[PDB]
Amino acid sequence: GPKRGSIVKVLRRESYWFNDTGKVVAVDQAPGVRYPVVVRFDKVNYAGVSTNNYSPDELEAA
Amino acid sequence: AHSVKIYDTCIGCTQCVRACPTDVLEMVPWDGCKASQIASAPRTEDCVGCKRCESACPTDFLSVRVYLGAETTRSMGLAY
Amino acid sequence: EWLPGNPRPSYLDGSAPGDFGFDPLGLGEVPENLERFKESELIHARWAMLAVPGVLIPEALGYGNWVSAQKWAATPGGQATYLGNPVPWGNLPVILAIEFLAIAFAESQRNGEPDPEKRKYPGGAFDPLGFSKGANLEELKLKEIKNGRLALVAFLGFAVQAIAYPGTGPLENLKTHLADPWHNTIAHVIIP
Amino acid sequence: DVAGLTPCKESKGFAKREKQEIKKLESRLKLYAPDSAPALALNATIEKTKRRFAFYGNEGLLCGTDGLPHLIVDGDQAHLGEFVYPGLVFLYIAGWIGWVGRAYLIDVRTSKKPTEKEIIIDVPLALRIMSKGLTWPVAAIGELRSGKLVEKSANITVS
Amino acid sequence: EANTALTITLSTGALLFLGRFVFLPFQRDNVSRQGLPVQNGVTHFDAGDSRAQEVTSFLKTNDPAGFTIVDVLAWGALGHAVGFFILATINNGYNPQF
Amino acid sequence: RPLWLPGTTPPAHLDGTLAGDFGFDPLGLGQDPQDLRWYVQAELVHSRFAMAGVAGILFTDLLRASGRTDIPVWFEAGATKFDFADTTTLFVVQLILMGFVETKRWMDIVKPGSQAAEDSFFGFEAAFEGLETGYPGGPLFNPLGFANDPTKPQPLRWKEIKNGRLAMVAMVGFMVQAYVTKTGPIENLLTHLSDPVHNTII
Amino acid sequence: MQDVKTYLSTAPVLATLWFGFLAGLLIEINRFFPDALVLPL
Ligand SMILES: CC(/C=C/C=C(C)/C=C/[C@@]12O[C@]1(C)C[C@@H](O)CC2(C)C)=C\C=C\C=C(C)\C=C\C=C(C)\C=C\[C@@]12O[C@]1(C)C[C@@H](O)CC2(C)C
Ligand SMILES: CC1=C(/C=C/C(C)=C/C=C/C(C)=C/C=C/C=C(C)/C=C/C=C(C)/C=C/C2=C(C)CCCC2(C)C)C(C)(C)CCC1
Ligand SMILES: CC1=C(/C=C/C(C)=C/C=C/C(C)=C/C=C/C=C(C)/C=C/C=C(C)/C=C/C2=C(C)CCCC2(C)C)C(C)(C)CCC1
Ligand SMILES: CC1=C(/C=C/C(C)=C/C=C/C(C)=C/C=C/C=C(C)/C=C/C=C(C)/C=C/C2=C(C)CCCC2(C)C)C(C)(C)CCC1
Repeated sequence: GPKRGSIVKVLRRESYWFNDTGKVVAVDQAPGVRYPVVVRFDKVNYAGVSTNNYSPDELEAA
Repeated sequence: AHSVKIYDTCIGCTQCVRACPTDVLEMVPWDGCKASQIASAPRTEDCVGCKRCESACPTDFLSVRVYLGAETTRSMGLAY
Repeated sequence: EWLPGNPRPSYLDGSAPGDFGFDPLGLGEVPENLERFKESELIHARWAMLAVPGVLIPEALGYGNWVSAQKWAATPGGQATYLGNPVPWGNLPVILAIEFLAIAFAESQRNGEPDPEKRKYPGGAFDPLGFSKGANLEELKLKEIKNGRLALVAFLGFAVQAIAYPGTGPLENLKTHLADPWHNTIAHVIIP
Repeated sequence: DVAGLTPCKESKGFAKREKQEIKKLESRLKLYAPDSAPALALNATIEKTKRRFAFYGNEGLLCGTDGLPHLIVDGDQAHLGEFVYPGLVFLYIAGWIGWVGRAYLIDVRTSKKPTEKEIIIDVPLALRIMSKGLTWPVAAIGELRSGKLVEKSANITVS
Repeated sequence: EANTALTITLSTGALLFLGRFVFLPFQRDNVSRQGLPVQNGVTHFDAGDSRAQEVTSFLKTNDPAGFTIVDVLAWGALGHAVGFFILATINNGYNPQF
Repeated sequence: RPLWLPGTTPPAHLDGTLAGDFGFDPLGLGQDPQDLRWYVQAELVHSRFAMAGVAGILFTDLLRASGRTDIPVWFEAGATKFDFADTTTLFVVQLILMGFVETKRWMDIVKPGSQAAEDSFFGFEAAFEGLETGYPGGPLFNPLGFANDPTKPQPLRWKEIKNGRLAMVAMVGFMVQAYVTKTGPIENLLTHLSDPVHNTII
Repeated sequence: MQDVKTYLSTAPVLATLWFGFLAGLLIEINRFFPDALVLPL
């Protein structure tokens, strides 16, 4: 998917970080992974976590 | 009789099944996230609605969802 | 060019007659809206051009006031005319009847036209002098528009003056002006 | 005048609202000696009451059928000292507060630990911004004209 | 005195003239534009209604312009309305002006 | 160059070559390009109008003190004086007149072509200024051709606003003094010179 | 001394200092300009 350390903006409609930016950590390049991109945000959600994984077609704005 | 569901976003944290105090959720081989693990709810006839499962999955919104349905004796948590 | 130097919008390129590029509110942004607006402006301009002599003449000749010339209602009688002779068939119901019917027929006739050019420029039995046959035509349209907008502004002035100065017409206001130009002016209704 | 209220320096019900209070204060006063702290305090209170009642009549407030001032918050030029004149200075102060707070937030947000700089203020920067916040309208309108006032990529989501 | 038999017949005749002659193409085109009430994509009759059926046995006419009986009814109703609105007014005499 | 405070720390949005520059922008008022290219013109017109107001305020009260005419005081001239026409009529006429000039100045500020005149004067009626900012020219504005050269009008362009700022503060002083002393300004100055250590702010 | 300044830079301490200064200001104004209902300007 996208490059490491790239700043991407989310499009997942049911995400706490929708329309927010975050820097990729490490996208897994396995053959059958459905949500390989891993992005960490600088603001926790209602549960307190700041890292989440998306699919490459689910978030991109650069 | 409540309806548990496991959507295809579980990263195999195994916390859902560790937290459920009724032996309802169990791990299952399913390739695709990292470790070919996924959750599974075969024993939904025993869930009381504790929602300890949902309070553990560290996914974006959630990957295990409990929907409260018809009430019975097992699900009401009665001992009398 | 209503503002020397200022550019024009993507729809006010000056092709149309009487076009200068005035659209600060952005009304003609939509094409069909602009196409209807042009015809509506032409109709208003022609009606005001007809109206202006209709108010300026009878005050000096038939001795009316263009707001008392319509006051003869609510009181049986009135119906004055050019020399002042009463029109015997000028009873308000039977005069409003034909005032409605004739204009309704005329408008329902004009409404039936697909061609916009023939819509705002009919011709035929409306140009029975060959004024627009092949001679200078865009210049004639420009003269028509430049007089029509001035007539519109003049009638707006009529209607605001007749309200600011009740019970009078826009001709005695000229005499009030030339009685004391430096004391009798708009600065009385604006700044009381 | 307006709203059927008479001016206060002619209201025959203001005289009573003054003399009754004065007489109550004097009844309180007659329980001490004229050279004791209670008597001095009461005389000060009476002088303050007189100074207060001899200011409303001179200002131009309209009293009621019960002898009490009534504020005409209308825009009336003869009464601008009741709502719009103090309202303008209040709006000035409140815009000042809001603008300097917004600017402090904007500046802090681009730092290392912005959440740390909100429980532990950095007084130099805050003071700088408070000082510069005197001409806030000339800055707010300038930020509006320059398209720097609002965002467009807001993070609201509803599934 | 306000005579009636002539004023209301003049009103009805005027509005019948207006309906049959000057507004008939406008009325026809505006009716054909928004033809039939439709629910969920199909008219009431076809959605199933023994009582949403137009009555052509009442609409079959012969006027060269297609002036059915319901058009006459409507335009004559408007004519009588305007006629009585004129009649009721000219019997009092007033002065409600500026 | 010298600045307003010797502990300079000069700002960045204004560096040099600007007429009357002293690095005085502590409140970061004009930091954007539009802000500076607008505030220069604002200060120009303000300085000029305040200089005109000063020249119309001083002379009158000065000659009236020294006994030359019987004109009224500055805070009394426009104040309820039926002189030639209704005051409101004059206000409206002044607005209608100033419109046709402020619009031209605005046009030249935003899109700097407005020099050509109108009414068939497309020919030998061009305004020959061509400056960097709102400095007009031509016999209608600069008849004697005094603004000769660029890159050395800085002395005169400096003098203009260095006098205009003084005129502005002088005008504010006139207003506040004639409002709190209820007296003429040169009368104020003379009563001050009577005994300075006793005629101060209340 | 640096940590003392950091502690004095806390939210409750700055809050109470600001509100106390403001209370003193308003109290002095009301002791010198009492019974203000209409702005005399
Ligand atoms: C133009 C002006 C006055 C013009 C007066 C005129 C025309 C007078 C006209 C009249 O007298 C006549 C002719 C005749 C009378 O019959 C009629 C009247 C009408 C009475 C005053 C400007 C007055 C302008 C003033 C006083 C400006 C002061 C600015 C200061 C002190 C500093 C400002 C800052 O911008 C900086 C420099 C840096 C920022 O960081 C900080 C801040 C503060 C924002
Ligand atoms: C005049 C008057 C009146 C009236 C009033 C009114 C009617 C008003 C209106 C108003 C309005 C209708 C409003 C509007 C709104 C607004 C908007 C729309 C916007 C918003 C704002 C903003 C945005 C701001 C900003 C800011 C600042 C500036 C500062 C700081 C804070 C903040 C940031 C917030 C009365 C009678 C009372 C009285 C007399 C006078
Ligand atoms: C055949 C023919 C013809 C004829 C026709 C006719 C003759 C017609 C008539 C028509 C008519 C004759 C009609 C009528 C109608 C009526 C109606 C339709 C009515 C209604 C009414 C109403 C509705 C009323 C109401 C009311 C009431 C009741 C009470 C009061 C109020 C009111 C008024 C509202 C012709 C020649 C043309 C041509 C050829 C053929
Ligand atoms: C000089 C002097 C004085 C005075 C003082 C001062 C300087 C002060 C000022 C200040 C002031 C005097 C202020 C106050 C005022 C205020 C007011 C009077 C207001 C009221 C009103 C209002 C507040 C209303 C309310 C409302 C409503 C109802 C609705 C909503 C909105 C609002 C909230 C706005 C004295 C007497 C001591 C003594 C002598 C000297």
